[PDB]
Amino acid sequence: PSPEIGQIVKIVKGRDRDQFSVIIKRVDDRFVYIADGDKRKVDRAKRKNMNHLKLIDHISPEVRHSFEETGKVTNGKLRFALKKFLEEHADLLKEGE
Repeated sequence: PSPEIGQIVKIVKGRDRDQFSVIIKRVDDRFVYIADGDKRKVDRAKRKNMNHLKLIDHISPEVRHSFEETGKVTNGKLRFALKKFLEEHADLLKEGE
């Protein structure tokens, strides 16, 4: 599948390995930029090779809308997009420490 703006990823390799993030820009199917609005704010968005990310089947239409209409997204909107993902999977994640 082709990485999408607003799509959740799990980071496979990098500083924030094993954390969740959001794709906010796509160069192509090989390189994207990620940010989570928290550990990595939009002003520090990071170019990633897709080999170092796992695409998750969750896409935020609100993040996509913000980019489509204005070319940017707020940190808080990214945090909320990730929160909705976490809510859906809370029972999978609740034993995390």
